[PDB]
Amino acid sequence: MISSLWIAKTGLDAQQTNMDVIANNLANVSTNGFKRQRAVFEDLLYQTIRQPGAQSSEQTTLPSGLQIGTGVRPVATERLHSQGNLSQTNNSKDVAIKGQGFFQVMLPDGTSAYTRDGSFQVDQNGQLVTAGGFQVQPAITIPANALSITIGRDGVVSVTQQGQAAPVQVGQLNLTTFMNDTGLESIGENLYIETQSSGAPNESTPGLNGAGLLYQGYVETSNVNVAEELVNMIQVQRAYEINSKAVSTTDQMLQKLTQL
Amino acid sequence: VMLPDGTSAYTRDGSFQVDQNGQLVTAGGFQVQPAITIPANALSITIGRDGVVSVTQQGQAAPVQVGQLNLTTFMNDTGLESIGENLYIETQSSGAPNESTPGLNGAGLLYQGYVETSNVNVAEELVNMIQVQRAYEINSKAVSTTDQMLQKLTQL
Amino acid sequence: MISSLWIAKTGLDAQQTNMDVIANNLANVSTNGFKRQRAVFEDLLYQTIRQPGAQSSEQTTLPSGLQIGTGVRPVATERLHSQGNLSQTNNSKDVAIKGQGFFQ
Amino acid sequence: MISSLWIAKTGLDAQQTNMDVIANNLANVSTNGFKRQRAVFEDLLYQTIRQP
Amino acid sequence: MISSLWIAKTGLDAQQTNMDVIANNLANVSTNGFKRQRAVFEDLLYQTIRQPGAQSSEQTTLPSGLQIGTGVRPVATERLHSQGNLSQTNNSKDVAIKGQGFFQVMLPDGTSAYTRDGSFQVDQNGQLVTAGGFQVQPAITIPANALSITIGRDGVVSVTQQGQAAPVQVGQLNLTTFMNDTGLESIGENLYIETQSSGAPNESTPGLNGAGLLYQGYVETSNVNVAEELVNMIQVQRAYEINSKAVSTTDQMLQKLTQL
Amino acid sequence: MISSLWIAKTGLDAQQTNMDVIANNLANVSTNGFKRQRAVFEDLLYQTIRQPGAQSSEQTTLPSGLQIGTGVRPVATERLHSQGNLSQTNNSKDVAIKGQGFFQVMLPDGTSAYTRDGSFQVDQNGQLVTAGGFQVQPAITIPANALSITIGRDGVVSVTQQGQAAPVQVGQLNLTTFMNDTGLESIGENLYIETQSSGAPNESTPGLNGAGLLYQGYVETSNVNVAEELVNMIQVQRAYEINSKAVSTTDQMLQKLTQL
Amino acid sequence: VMLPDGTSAYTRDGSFQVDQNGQLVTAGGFQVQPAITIPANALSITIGRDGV
Amino acid sequence: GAQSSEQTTLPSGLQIGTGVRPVATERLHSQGNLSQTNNSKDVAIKGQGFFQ
Amino acid sequence: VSVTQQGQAAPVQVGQLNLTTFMNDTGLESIGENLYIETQSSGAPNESTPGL
Amino acid sequence: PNTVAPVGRLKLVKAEGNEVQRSDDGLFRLTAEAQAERGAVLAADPSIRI
Amino acid sequence: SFSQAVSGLNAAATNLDVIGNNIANSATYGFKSGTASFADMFAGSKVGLG
Amino acid sequence: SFSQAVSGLNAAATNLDVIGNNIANSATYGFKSGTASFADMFAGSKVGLG
Repeated sequence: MISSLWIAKTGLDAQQTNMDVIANNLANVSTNGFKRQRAVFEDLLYQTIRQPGAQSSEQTTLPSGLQIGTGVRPVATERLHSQGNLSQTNNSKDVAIKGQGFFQVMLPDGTSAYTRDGSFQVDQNGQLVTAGGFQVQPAITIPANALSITIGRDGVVSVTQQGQAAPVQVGQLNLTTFMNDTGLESIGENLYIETQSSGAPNESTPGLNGAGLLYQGYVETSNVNVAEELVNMIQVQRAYEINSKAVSTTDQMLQKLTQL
Repeated sequence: VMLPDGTSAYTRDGSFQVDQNGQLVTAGGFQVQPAITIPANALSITIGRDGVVSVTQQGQAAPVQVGQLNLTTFMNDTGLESIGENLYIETQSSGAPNESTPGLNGAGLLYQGYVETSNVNVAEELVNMIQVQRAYEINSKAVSTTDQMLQKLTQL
Repeated sequence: MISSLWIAKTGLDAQQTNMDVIANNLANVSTNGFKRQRAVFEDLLYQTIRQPGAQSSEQTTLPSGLQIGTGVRPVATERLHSQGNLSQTNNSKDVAIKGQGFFQ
Repeated sequence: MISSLWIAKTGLDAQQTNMDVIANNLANVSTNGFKRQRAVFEDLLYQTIRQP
Repeated sequence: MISSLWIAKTGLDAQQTNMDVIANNLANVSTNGFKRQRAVFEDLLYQTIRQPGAQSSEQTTLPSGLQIGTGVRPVATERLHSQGNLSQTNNSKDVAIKGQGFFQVMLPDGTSAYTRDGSFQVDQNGQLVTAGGFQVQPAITIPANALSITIGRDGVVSVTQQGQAAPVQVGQLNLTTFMNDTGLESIGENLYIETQSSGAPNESTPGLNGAGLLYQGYVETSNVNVAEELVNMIQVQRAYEINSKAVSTTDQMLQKLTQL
Repeated sequence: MISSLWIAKTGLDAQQTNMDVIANNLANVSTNGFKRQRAVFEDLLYQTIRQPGAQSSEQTTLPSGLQIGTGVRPVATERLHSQGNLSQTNNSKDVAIKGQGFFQVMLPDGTSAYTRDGSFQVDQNGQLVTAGGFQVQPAITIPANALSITIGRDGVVSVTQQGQAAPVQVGQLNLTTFMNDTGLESIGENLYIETQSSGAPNESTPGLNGAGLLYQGYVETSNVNVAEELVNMIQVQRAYEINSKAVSTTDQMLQKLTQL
Repeated sequence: VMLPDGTSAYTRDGSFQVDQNGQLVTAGGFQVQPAITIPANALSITIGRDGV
Repeated sequence: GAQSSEQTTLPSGLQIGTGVRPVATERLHSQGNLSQTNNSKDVAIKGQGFFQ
Repeated sequence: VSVTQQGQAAPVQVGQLNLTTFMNDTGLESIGENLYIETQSSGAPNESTPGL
Repeated sequence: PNTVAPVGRLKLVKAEGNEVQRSDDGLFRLTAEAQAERGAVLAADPSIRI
Repeated sequence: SFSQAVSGLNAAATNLDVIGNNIANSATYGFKSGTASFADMFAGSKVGLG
Repeated sequence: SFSQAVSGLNAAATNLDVIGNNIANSATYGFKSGTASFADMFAGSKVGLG
């Protein structure tokens, strides 16, 4: 019913969105291969009133007229796709990426999702699946009585059998790279699906075309840096408090109008 | 920045993203002028002091120049028309947009990895809210006094 | 009652689960043939708002839309089946495993 | 009050039992025809939040 | 709308400026060749009302009449150009200044800037540059097969080649001294440029009429005294408290007038 | 949201970078052929306000105007290329460098990296390889029937076969030197690749125009000094705590203002 | 917007819904021209800057 | 769903709701952590049974 | 009024902002758009360099 | 907004009370004596501001 | 900066494991001592991983 | 006082390294012992730098 109230309401909503992003980043400290999020804000509409540049006199112009702005809205959420610090879990089934590649897994619906998490398990059939049970692509199947699994820097998975002095190859772990990694649509479960803004899925081996190298026994931790999140929490709290003060000022103004 | 209709707008928000065909665009998807296309084999993108964009591909020990970030300088900055989403369009009070290299002809420098934040001073706005509120309460009282004077006059 | 509060509540629960896993690992130091546990987490659902890749104009797409996410959930607790150190008790009845078998 | 606290208290009590066994073994070095003790531990209950 | 509120607003802005200066000083503790800044304030205008010294009566005058003052404003921020304590980094290319001189570098634009920081590197062609890649003048060219670089107290840069008992001189490092050292315009990046208030750049040898002595393997750390900054932070916080209380008191007074 | 908050949010990040460098140096205190890092910082923007040297009157200039500055940014972490202490671990396959040269190693993708680590092994085919399995250049094969391997001070690799009183030369080890050793890009696994700031790879023999000398049975340890890292931790911790105190003071100042 | 009698009116209230046969309608139920029909297996509906 | 016009229907009409009520208080019958009280008489259940 | 040009360690003088002083300032005619015009009771507009 | 260009200027005239008379439709017109001295149509005064 | 130090702690633990294993086999016919070799995990320079 | 003390710490470390080098070369034909010389680094005369 009054412009300032709507503007401050939009400001409150934007600060709440910032706090939501902050809380999502903080809750995922222990998540492997998680990327922190950032919100981008833009100005809302601008009431024109006086046209800036209009003809005030026959030889003078109107410099920077009366533009009245509306509130704020978040543009988009962007991830920071950078290399997270590695952690040694001393597990033959855990693989970490050193560059800018993704693992391709198959959803139960038949469509393919992409995950940077390397915590893998072996199912009852021997196929290398993720922690949720989705099958990696291709089906890196594993023989029955394996003694050790060796995954090289270039994605060659080998199994050492008993009484055989040469390791046997049972698959080839490949990496998918995208033109735009920020455009992948997050669906949860550490899974990203393809969109039209994420380019096309470029399948490649680890070491060529830019795709990263694979390290066995390591996991890629999240890139969330806590101190930035704490300072941003302080920022969000104080900005929210200021906007609530503005809402209160508008309320008192309107009340004074009502009394007369 | 190039808008869908083809007219160029101007922005100072330096948060950019690569779209599905390469291409540096603003967070709203509008392509930045002039054109920089970043290939797939890129490992790291560096934007220099003078706006030169170099891309390092695997194997090559020398970075490959891709594009130039040209800054548009106006002579009357405040005369621009704010068209909404962090964009300004030129008007008759801010004519002659001058393309230039960053650092030359009075243009500014470029720092990569940093974004310019809002320059809103907070204490000034709070004191101004105090002034505005009390002022709207003294004008409302003037309205009430005029209303009472009119009521007394027209009552007789 | 507000989204950030639920996200932080989920984060607290996940960290508490991690602490329980650590405490369980500590309580079974003296147990024979014990394999330590490790908890794996996954990030929860995402509120979509603007869809990433949605066509804004007739030709320009929107990159990386407003994907506001929810908290975290633990998927699994996995054992580390690795050969522990063998200790000599010099007993005729105590048996130790050298490979990856199990007694039935 | 908290599951972690109960688990850690149980672990403390178990290690205290081990220490008591060791102390009793050390106290009876000079006794004739003595057989020293050894304690055997086991894992307690395992709550199934999600069934494997 | 009321005078006391403008005065208290000016006080708040001055205290915020002081806190900004303090934060800038504390943020550059680890910067080499940094000088701490101190802001100086002046009181604002004084309303005349009753001219002091006027004839109070035919035979008497008004002693110290009624002057009403406005708030406060900051005059300027002066640097403290003093020698910071030297730190041994044991590097043949790090150079520290013991006196009052500056190194001269060339910006890409062709102009000359001045920096006191001596953390130097060598480019791909052999010339001595700073950490930002700016070429130290007068150009010092280090040849391809250098074994050790010796920079003496008087600014001579010598290179000892293989099998030659004598060192080959490859340049001469000079220092620039200005009459007004605090008048330089700091552009960031540890760089100061000449202004008309900083006199003219006088080139001199490091050891002559007042240029400092160059130490190799030493770096000049910042002169920021941190305990003073903590005490000044306490002072600034309390002053901002009191000014905000003045604003709140003025707010409470105008309320009673509105109620009237 | 306020200036001092951003400045102290840059101070926190710079001190966190310094702690990261210190911790990384301390973690690699035992890796052979390691070069420790040093982070360098520089001043951010300097808001002009009143211009320093501005002409206030027609004859009086304003000295050292109101130059309010922004926080700090790190230029880079530079590698301190110094000679680590040599250790006599008495194996014929360990070689240490005495000068400033690098070994050339061929990466699996066809490009060449450069390493100063001298712990060499022999693969199943008889080639000299780095402990990570990367084959050395320009390829030095070692026969199966080898009795002793002798690598001289000039890089000549000789193998003595059974019952033969004369050694057999199986190759010649060469060292690569660069104009700028700091500009090399570290790719992990004790490997550095060439960058345009490192000039071009100049291959040379060990004892001539500037390549170092090779000692057999020796390993080059790291140059990390533990005590200096301890003192630097104590000073970085204090600086980080003081900058956090500045953050807290700004937070308290913003509280009272909003409450008003 | 298409009135029940068949003539076209004009509105600025942007609160739209979809009825049971697809189709975008206003809060009062009147159908909006041009005729925009959202399918059933929709997961998210995006209305762009240029009305796409 | 009422026929707003001769050929259209009313989507999502005017529903004004009253407050909130509590339906039921449900118990979480799960296995709590065990505490050892060193007592020959205290018994603990491991599964999903009750003492009568 | 002096401005700073790039690379020029010296400022460029642009202009002098002169102030007009009247004898009886209270006699000026306020015409609206924050402007005063001279009135016979506020005559003799004397231009001066400010400070003098 | 660069397209903004002048099109036409409103005619603004200066007339006192003693010169104008309200016609029957509410529009003021110049009186006879005033019209005889100031002409039929009033020339626009450049000093009028709106 | 926690993982970086954790990695160094693990490396020191591995070194001490090797030293203890070598010491325990001081008198064991046909035993050859072990030695642990370390390599850094630099990602793209300017930052360390441990 | 954290830069004046660090200097003394480094000087003592250098002296101890020299002493250790002298000790290690106790039996080395043609070896000459080494000693370290230290000097103050005063600036103004009221400000010591270590």
